[PDB]
Amino acid sequence: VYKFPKFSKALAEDPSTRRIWYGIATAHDFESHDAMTESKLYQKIFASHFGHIAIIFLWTAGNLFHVAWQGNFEAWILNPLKVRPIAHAIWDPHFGQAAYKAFLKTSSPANLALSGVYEWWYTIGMRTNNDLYQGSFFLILLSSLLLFAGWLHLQPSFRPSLDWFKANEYRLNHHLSGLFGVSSLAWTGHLVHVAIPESRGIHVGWDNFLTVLPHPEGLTPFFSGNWKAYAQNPDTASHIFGSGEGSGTAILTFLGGFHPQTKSLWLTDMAHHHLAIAVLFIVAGHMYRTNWLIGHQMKLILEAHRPPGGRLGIGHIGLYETITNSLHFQLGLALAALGVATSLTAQHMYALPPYAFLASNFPTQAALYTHHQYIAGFLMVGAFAHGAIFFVRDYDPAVNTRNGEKNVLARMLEHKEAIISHLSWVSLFLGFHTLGIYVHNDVVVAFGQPEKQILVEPLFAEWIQAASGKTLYNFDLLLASSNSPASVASSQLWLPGWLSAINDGKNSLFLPIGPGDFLVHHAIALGLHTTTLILVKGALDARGSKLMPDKKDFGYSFPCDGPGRGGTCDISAWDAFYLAMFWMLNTIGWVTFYWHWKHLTLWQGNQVQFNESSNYIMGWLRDYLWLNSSPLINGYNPFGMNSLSVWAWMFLFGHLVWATGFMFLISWRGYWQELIETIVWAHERTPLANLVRWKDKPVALSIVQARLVGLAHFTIGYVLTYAAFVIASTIGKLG
Amino acid sequence: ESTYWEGKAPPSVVLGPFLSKIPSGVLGPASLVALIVGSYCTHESNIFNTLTVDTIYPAYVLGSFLTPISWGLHVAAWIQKMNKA
Amino acid sequence: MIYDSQVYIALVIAVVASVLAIRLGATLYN
Amino acid sequence: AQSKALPFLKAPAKLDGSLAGDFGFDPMGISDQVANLKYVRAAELKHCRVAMLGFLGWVVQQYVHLPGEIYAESNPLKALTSVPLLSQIQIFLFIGAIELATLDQTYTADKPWDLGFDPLNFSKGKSEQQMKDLEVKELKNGRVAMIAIMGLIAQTLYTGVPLF
Amino acid sequence: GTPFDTVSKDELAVENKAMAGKSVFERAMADFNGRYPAVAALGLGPSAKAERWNGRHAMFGWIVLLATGYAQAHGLLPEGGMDAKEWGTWVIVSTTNGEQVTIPAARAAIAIGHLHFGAVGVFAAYSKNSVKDRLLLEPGEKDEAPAGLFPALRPGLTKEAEMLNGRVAMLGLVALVAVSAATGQDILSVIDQGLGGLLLK
Amino acid sequence: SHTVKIYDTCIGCTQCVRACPTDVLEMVPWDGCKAGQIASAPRTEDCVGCKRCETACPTDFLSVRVYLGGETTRSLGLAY
Amino acid sequence: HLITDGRWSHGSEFLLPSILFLYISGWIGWVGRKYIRTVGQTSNPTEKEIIIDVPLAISIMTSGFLWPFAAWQEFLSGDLIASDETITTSP
Ligand code: CLA
Ligand code: CLA
Ligand code: CLA
Ligand SMILES: CC(/C=C/C=C(C)/C=C/[C@@]12O[C@]1(C)C[C@@H](O)CC2(C)C)=C\C=C\C=C(C)\C=C\C=C(C)\C=C\[C@@]12O[C@]1(C)C[C@@H](O)CC2(C)C
Ligand SMILES: CC(/C=C/C=C(C)/C=C/[C@@]12O[C@]1(C)C[C@@H](O)CC2(C)C)=C\C=C\C=C(C)\C=C\C=C(C)\C=C\[C@@]12O[C@]1(C)C[C@@H](O)CC2(C)C
Ligand SMILES: CC(/C=C/C=C(C)/C=C/[C@@]12O[C@]1(C)C[C@@H](O)CC2(C)C)=C\C=C\C=C(C)\C=C\C=C(C)\C=C\[C@@]12O[C@]1(C)C[C@@H](O)CC2(C)C
Ligand SMILES: CC1=C(/C=C/C(C)=C/C=C/C(C)=C/C=C/C=C(C)/C=C/C=C(C)/C=C/C2=C(C)CCCC2(C)C)C(C)(C)CCC1
Ligand code: SF4
Repeated sequence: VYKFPKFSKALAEDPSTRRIWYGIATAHDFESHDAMTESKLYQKIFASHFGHIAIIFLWTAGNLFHVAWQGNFEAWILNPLKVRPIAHAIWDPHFGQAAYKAFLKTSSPANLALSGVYEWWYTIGMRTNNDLYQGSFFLILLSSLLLFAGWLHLQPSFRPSLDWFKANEYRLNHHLSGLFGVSSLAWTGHLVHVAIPESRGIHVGWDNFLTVLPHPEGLTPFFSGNWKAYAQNPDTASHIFGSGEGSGTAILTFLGGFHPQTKSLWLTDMAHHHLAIAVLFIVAGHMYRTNWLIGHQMKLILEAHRPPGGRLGIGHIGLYETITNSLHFQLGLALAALGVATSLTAQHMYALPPYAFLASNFPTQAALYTHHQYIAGFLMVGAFAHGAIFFVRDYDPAVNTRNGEKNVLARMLEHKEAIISHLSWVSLFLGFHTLGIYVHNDVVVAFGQPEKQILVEPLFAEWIQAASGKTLYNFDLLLASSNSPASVASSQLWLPGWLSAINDGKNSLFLPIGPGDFLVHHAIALGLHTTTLILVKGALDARGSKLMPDKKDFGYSFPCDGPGRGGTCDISAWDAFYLAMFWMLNTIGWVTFYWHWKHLTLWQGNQVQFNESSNYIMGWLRDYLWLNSSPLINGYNPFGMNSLSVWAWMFLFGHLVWATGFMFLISWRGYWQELIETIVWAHERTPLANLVRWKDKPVALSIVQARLVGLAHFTIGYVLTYAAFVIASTIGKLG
Repeated sequence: ESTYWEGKAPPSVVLGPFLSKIPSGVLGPASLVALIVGSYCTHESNIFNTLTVDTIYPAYVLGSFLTPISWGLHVAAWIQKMNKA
Repeated sequence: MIYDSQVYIALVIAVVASVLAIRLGATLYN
Repeated sequence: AQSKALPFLKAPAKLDGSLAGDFGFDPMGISDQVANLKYVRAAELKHCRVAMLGFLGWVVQQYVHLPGEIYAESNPLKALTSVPLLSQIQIFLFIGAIELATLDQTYTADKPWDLGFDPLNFSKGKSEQQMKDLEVKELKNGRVAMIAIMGLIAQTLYTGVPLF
Repeated sequence: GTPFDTVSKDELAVENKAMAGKSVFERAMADFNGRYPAVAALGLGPSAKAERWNGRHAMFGWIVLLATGYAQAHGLLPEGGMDAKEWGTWVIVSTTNGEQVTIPAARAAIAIGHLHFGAVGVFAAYSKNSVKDRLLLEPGEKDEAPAGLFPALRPGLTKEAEMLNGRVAMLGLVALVAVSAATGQDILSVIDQGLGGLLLK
Repeated sequence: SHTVKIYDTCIGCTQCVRACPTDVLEMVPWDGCKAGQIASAPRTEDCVGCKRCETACPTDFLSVRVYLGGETTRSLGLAY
Repeated sequence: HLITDGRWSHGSEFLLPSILFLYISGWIGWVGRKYIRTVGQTSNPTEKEIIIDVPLAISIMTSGFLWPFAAWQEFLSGDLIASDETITTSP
């Protein structure tokens, strides 16, 4: 009953099971630990970062090793459009003979790989199960490096100080230039040297790379300035990927669009992209000042940025010390940027597939988009939660105020009511009218008169599609016109490739849109606005409100303030995160439902099914869920089973976890404490069991813990059931 | 130091210890010349003549970079003029 | 197909990475 | 000014006096980040010793070989692959056995480079000035060897001629 | 970089004078015990108790390897594979083309024998109050003192004799595995070569 | 044990003391209000955190404030 | 399909219904606000909200046809917006 929460003496003195539960959930909140200083905080965070990167590299190495050992990578190379990639083998003693037979792939039961790693590794120039093994070996070596570094930087003479940790200019210069630019430069080097010849049949391994010229002229044009030579003779339109037939000699080109065979971006396009990004980031990494008297001091930049007329208060004067001294502000900024970035990855890796033969891998396309959108929602909610935490525990009004006037951040708490009221107005506006149009379509179609539907053509979005060259909406605007200056400017660089790809019905590049797209985009906007409303309200109201003008004195996460003053359930800022998680899950569900139904109709060919039935709710319920759930639920029946049996089991498992979350959310404490007391009496008053007694007094889960557990069940069930549905439906419908 | 300002124009220290000492009568015309040169270089590399692999012309490219710069030069020119410089 | 030697040495190297992990874990304290 | 190697720069604060071989050569100011010069000196001396041994092995393998056939490769970089993995793993295990105790030793001691290796007692009876002179000799020779062994590796990777 | 100190003066390493002399074995033992208590106090790790137990197991296993070689040579060690219909799909190793290669029956029998011995060990582990030599160290008990480079030359059924023989057997197993890995033959093939041919005859 | 603080906005109306179910609060002499009394929290080890004390507080934003903290068998209301 | 980009050619699909709704909803909001502000200066403002003063309610409701003009005659006089008597939370 002691010594487990070593970091908290208050918990270690708890005589109940709450100590164990809270010991887990407070282990990473280093700022709240006993005998805590800032130096130890930054050093522990640094070591934890090292361990985390080691974990990531070990996970990647495991994926590589299991593809190399139990996969069919080599067979998939020779026939990427017919051979289904294998993730890893299965050894489960609970299998019957039927399950073994159904999951049997080649030599052993195995799982199909939906991560798209086969296409990614094939694109970057891997052709052998020994190339994957080398990658796994190297990644385990890197993990060992990172673990050694993490141990080393906790040693006495190697523990960095607060000044080093808060040295913003040095870290920015190095991160930008070194990390981004130099990693892009090295990736361009690999892309060219290995990937470009490997796509043309020439093997460039760790033996013949110092003697195989990536370009026939060989670094002469680069120093000579004749950089056009690297773009001459690109890959033809009859080039077979991985073979020298119809190949070229160029290494950096503009082509635009996709490879005619793999239906993916040109490797020479991506090498040029990464070279340009490398140059730009290396240049941008010299901005801030270091030991050589030139550069920028960001404190001065922030302080000097006050509009002269005066509408942002005193400007950004106090922001430097605010961000530097707070790890939650930086964490929130990083999480918001990462969420936007992974939303970008999801939205671009389906419209512009970058890996060979990934466009025809429909289950992996759906899985990748869903995975990245869910990660995006999680990251955004985390960014807002950490902003709220910064408000609660790191924000100092004195730093952000100069002689009564407030800086740009402190002024966000002055018109907080205006911000929240207008977020509420936008949410109500969008919800009222999107639901009104959807229900109008529902009722009108149900009454057998679909012509009375309200169908709004998304002209604004179709205008953008025409601006990028789509000649489908008869707009003749910028790139849909051959005479506009936008078209004449790039008529010789990348329009022929771009136009040939955007004006193609088999791509996902700028999918044609209609009224259903309009309505679902408005639903998405409503979801985004409502999630933002909840999170922003929790962040701004974190330090106090009218119901609790001292909420900052109770911390970020507390159960309530009691039944007084009318009742104060879910009044903390943590509860705002807890409520906004449901809205994030709902919004990501809407986004992924829209994407998956649109792409299922596109792949099956019945795009008229979406364009007609997507305007009313029953259309969704009947033609997406009810229609495509048939293959999934018949993964096992009283007659047999298929390789989709695991997905049906996961479907039911997700439903069960969802409803257990419903348990933990609807039923609150107090009802579970008295029942536990009855159980305690029963155990204490029964023979043959009195010999065994608990060391920690069994008590009901706390209010905040119960909310967390219900949210965890809700989210896990949500994710599992939707993953099972999307994967099984795609597999069982599209062969 | 103290780049923070509340008057009509920021102090000349915000321009760095290279632009803080340029007379406004030098920065102004220099900014206008740089803007004109950059606009002409952009309109000669593109717009008037369509771009091609064989026609990149580092002068026009480097030139075009004077347009973004021009913005900074005339901002500094105004700052110097308002600070009696 | 990878050999027994390839898998065995990868397992041995994985063990070394495990001993480095507990050293980091124990250094981050109980 | 205070740098002897770069007579024009002033050396950094941590480059002074003791720690023989101190010629004020730290233009990039790397010593400003390390808490002390103990670990960096240990690493420099380990590199110096390994590079001396590497240069000696390069030349000897160029001219002298073991009686067996597996050691008949003249090119050291080609011998890196021709030699059986058993010999190389034995060498690596020996080095790691030497390295783990010194791993415990280096991160905490005042003289991490002092491994107590003096079987012939070349330092017993030597005065402080003579000991410092010996340390300077070792550091010089090691730096020259490091440059030389890197040059040999580069010229073998670029021309295939392992020597001259 | 220059206007500040990367490492604070208050956080600096101090040389541990408590390990002066203290040959690498003593230093390693002390470092392990200080760094990992509650597993060192149990006798686990680089400890004399663990060394003695592992030596006993290595000697018994040299006996077991000899017995296995004899059984393989003398027509024992049942033939074929396990019945998947009888023992489920967990005994299936691979399916090449329409035939299920299962775990060899000989491997199953050897695993059952090893299970017998391991069960005996587990009983002795959870029988601490009735066994002569316990598996772990009692709280308070102190680990027998390391024997050193060469244990005392005391012939017979002595602690030093068992210690020396356990070290020899463990080194023999290490050498056997090293020879098998380096040369590439089976473990039993290496034992057969190292016995002239008198085992697999 | 939870933390209970009393603030000088106390008007000495005694409603907090007579609402405490575990005898944590008591009325002590004072000279900052008409009643000449102020609430005190000398037995916070018995505080259970039910916050009945501040449900009976008539002052604007409370004069008795309960800050939940470390848990104890007394503060958890455990009869077992 | 409805063309709601703003062009007057398809103006009867969205724009004219938009104007009609804006008029009606502004009428409703104006009469509600006027009733709230009118019974807010009586002895029992809360009583007149559950028990509507039907005479005054009818008087105000039929006066909402000038809500666009009334709104841009009360905003000019500063009677439409409160300034600093509005309450704010602690931060
Ligand atoms: C060149 C030198 C260099 C390099 C390579 C690094 C590299 C790193 N440092 Mg680091 N650091 C440096 C110098 C350097 N540092 C210096 C000088 C200091 C002292 C001032 C620090 C102080 C420091 C601290 C205190 C910490 C790090 C950490 C890290 C790691 C970050 C985690 C990671 O793996 O990210 C990998 C990231 C990438 C490979 C790139 C990310 C790609 C992004 C997401 C895509 C963005 C593209 C685009 C913009 C998207 C938007 C679209 C656009 C249209 C807008 C990383 C390994 C952290 C860590 O984990 O420590 C172990 C940490 O806590 N460093
Ligand atoms: C790199 C990103 C990052 C980082 C560094 C942190 C770091 C931190 N967060 Mg944070 N957070 C993040 C992302 C991040 N978070 C995101 C994305 C969200 C939104 C979901 C949040 C939401 C959040 C909240 C709401 C809170 C924190 C808190 C904290 C602090 C303490 C964490 C703690 O106690 O962990 C405790 C760890 C756990 C309780 C483990 C939970 C594990 C979950 C339930 C998943 C495990 C189930 C698993 C999937 C099983 C699968 C089931 C199977 C059947 C399939 C710490 C500073 C807390 C704090 O006090 O901050 C000051 C706090 O209240 N964060
Ligand atoms: C009739 C008077 C009236 C007026 C002028 C307003 C005006 C406003 N409300 Mg509002 N509101 C009202 C009644 C009114 N409301 C009522 C009765 C409710 C309870 C359901 C709300 C609930 C409400 C919420 C939840 C929100 C607003 C918001 C707003 C603002 C933006 C407009 C909006 O979103 O409409 C919202 C309108 C509704 C949700 C529907 C109102 C219900 C009916 C139609 C109004 C009642 C008519 C009344 C009985 C007429 C009697 C008068 C007669 C006796 C003479 C704006 C200041 C939003 C805001 O703060 O943005 C700045 C916001 O988030 N209001
Ligand atoms: C090996 C060496 C010193 C070895 C000393 C040892 C082991 C001493 C060990 C001991 O003292 C201790 C530690 C402790 C004592 O109690 C015991 C002993 C055992 C006695 C120095 C080498 C020092 C080696 C040096 C300085 C080498 C310099 C090399 C140069 C300049 C080469 C240049 C070229 O190779 C290139 C670059 C390119 C080629 O093509 C052309 C040429 C010209 C050939
Ligand atoms: C070689 C070895 C350890 C070598 C350790 C070394 C060099 C350590 C060196 C260092 O510490 C120093 C000096 C100083 C430190 O600062 C640094 C390092 C470098 C760390 C252990 C072998 C250890 C070998 C062991 C433990 C062998 C155990 C064998 C057993 C138990 C037998 C099992 C069987 O009987 C069964 C169970 C069933 C039968 O069928 C099969 C068999 C296998 C026969
Ligand atoms: C001790 C041993 C076996 C002991 C067995 C015992 C006690 C059995 C006891 C029994 O009660 C049981 C358990 C069960 C009963 O039913 C049977 C009996 C019999 C009653 C095997 C050692 C086996 C020991 C072996 C195989 C040793 C191999 C050593 C090698 C190869 C050494 C090589 C080197 O020496 C060189 C060549 C050069 C050096 O410089 C380097 C190195 C590498 C050190
Ligand atoms: C709470 C809080 C927080 C947080 C916050 C957040 C989380 C936010 C988010 C945010 C976000 C998330 C934002 C976003 C943004 C975005 C943007 C801003 C965008 C932009 C874009 C653009 C501008 C584009 C443009 C264009 C176009 C459109 C076309 C193409 C081309 C171009 C480029 C021109 C913090 C921590 C900080 C602090 C405290 C408070
Ligand atoms: S919680 Fe409020 S009421 Fe319950 S005891 Fe402590 S003070 Fe008295």
